[PDB]
Order: sequence, then C-alpha cells, then structure tokens
Amino acid sequence: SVSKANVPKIDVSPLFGDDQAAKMRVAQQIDAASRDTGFFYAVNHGINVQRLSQKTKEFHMSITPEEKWDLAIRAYNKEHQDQVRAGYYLSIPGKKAVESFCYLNPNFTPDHPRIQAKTPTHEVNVWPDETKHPGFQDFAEQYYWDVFGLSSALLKGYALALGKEENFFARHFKPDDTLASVVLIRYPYLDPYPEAAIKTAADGTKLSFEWHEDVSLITVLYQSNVQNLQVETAAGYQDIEADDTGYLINCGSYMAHLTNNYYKAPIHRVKWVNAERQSLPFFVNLGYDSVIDPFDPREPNGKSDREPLSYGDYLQNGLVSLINKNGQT
Ligand SMILES: C=C(S)[C@H](NC(=O)CCC[C@H](N)C(=O)O)C(=O)O[C@@H](C(=O)O)[C@H](C)CO
Ligand SMILES: [Fe+2]
Repeated sequence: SVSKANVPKIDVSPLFGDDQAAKMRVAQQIDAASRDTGFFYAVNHGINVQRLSQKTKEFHMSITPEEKWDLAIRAYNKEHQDQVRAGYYLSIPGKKAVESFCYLNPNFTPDHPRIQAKTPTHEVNVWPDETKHPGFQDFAEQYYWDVFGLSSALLKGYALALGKEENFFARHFKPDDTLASVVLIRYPYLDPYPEAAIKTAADGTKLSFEWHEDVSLITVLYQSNVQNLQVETAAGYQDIEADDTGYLINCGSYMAHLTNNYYKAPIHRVKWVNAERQSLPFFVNLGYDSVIDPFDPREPNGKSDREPLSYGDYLQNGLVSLINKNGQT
C-alpha cells in the first residue's frame, strides 16, 4: 500500500486576532509542516465550506452545454480571445473528464487600470445569466472575499514562521489588485469511465492529473471528502487524507523562490477516482508588480543567490508552463 502523509491539522484561529504569542505558536506549526511534507489542514478557519459545496454543486449540476460554450475560455472557443484565465473549461466526453469554472478578482472591472491597459493575467470575469443561476454570481464574489480573508490570515502565519513581521506577504496581497483565482472544479462519476481520461504514473498509479508544483504563493483548497491527492516525499508518494471540513494548504513555487527552497513547493498529483466530487482551490497570487526580495532563513545573513522576480512575470510564465507540462484543463 501507499503510506499516509503527515498532514497536521492546525487551528489557525489565532491568526485572526491580536494575541501575538498565540500567533507565534501557530507560526511554528506552519513552519514545521512547511519543512516536512509541505501540507497542512487549516481548521477553525471560519468559512462555511458546506454552503460553498452546496452552491457549487447547484451550479455544476444545472449549467447547460449551451452556457458552457457561451462562457468558455479561448482554448475551447476562439470567439473569446480575452478569456485566457476566466470562464468555463469544458470536458470532452470520451476523452477529458474534468470541467471547471474559474474567476478572478471581482475588482477587475472594465474601468480598472490594469484592464484598461490590457495587462497580461488581468481579465474581467464572465458569469452565467442571473435568471438561470440565481444568486450564484453574488455568492461566488462573496466567497472570493471570504477566502481572501482566510488567506490573508494564513499569510500572516507564514510571515511570522519565516522570522518576518506579520505583514511581510500580506502587504502585497490587496483587494484592489490581487491576481488570485478561484477555480470550481467538477470531477465526475462516469460509467464507463473513459481510459483516455485516465493517465498512468511511472509507478502504475492511475491519475487524473500528473505531478506538479503549484503556481502560487500558497494554495488554499477545499475538496470533497474523497481521498485523491498524493505528495512526493523522500519516502515516495504518500496519500493525503481528505478532510472536507478544513482547507488543505501548501506552498507554491513563488514561496520556494522567495525562501530559497526553505519552504519547498511540494510535488503532488491527483489520483484517478471514479467519484462525483469537487476540488475548489484558491490560488493566492500577489499583484502584477509585487516583488519580494528573496532571502534564506537557513543562512546567518539571510541572503540568497536568487534574483527578484515580479509576481506578474512569475504568474504569466507559470500558467503557460503548467499547460504545456500537464495539459490544458
Ligand atoms: C495543477 C493544478 S494546482 C490545477 N491548477 C491549475 O490547473 C491552474 C489553474 C489556474 C487558473 N486557471 C488561473 O488562471 O489562476 C488544479 O487546480 O488542480 C486541483 C485539482 O485538479 O483537483 C488541485 C488544486 C490539485 O493540485
Ligand atoms: Fe496543485
């Protein structure tokens, strides 16, 4: 069998308050988890994940093929050249099982300075018709802000963990310009399940998505209660237990860059499971021009031989590379 990965449950509630000592004790837990498998579950996070799941299910199960084309990103619909990131990512029956809906910062409106400039990675969200999906847009926008708030708190914990002041990351994570995204992923139950939609790892494990590091600062993930994720450790790939009451947290490769691999971006993959389930990541991205000077918390002078990299540069190049490596989702 595959061994269970160590994924501690960390009560992150102190990170919302003003008890600095208590925050330090949470930071230590984040440090330990980040230095070990690179994953932890944030518990006592304050978000109503059951309602998120319910609203997401109502959306996935009621949206029609017509609407999917009308909301599709450019990869599926040549008419929508502005939709690189935001919109619907279609399944391909008999070939590709997964489908999803991505949205960005609700503040990226037509008048936003980065939208006017047509800066890469900024787009205006697309939404289904309100009469067909009543309350969905409002719910989804509010969810963005709810998970932004959790993520800000988590970023205070990571900053303290690394020996910095608590706003070290969060000062670059701002409502007016964050490049963060929500993805509402549907993994279907299918009978029969098309072999073409199943990948096979070198070790023989059936997969829905191959090994990768995340393109993010951190990733803040809600998943249904169906085990599927695996993390590569020195002991090999290990199973990450499901917990549909908590958020699964890990670092992306921007964190690895900034910390000179002190907090690695864990390599992980998604096992194929024939189950109707949800995977709802929030990718914690900074602003387009955000640059944090790389450092090394294992070195006495804290200096690193990595060059500063703007977040916008990192993101545009990472999203493309991901598609090249593991395919268009
Ligand atoms: C490889 C990853 S981390 C997938 N992410 C992407 O494909 C990038 C989406 C970026 C988005 N379109 C944007 O524009 O921001 C992803 O979301 O995987 C989730 C899953 O497959 O369950 C789960 C997180 C498994 O790792
Ligand atoms: Fe991932």
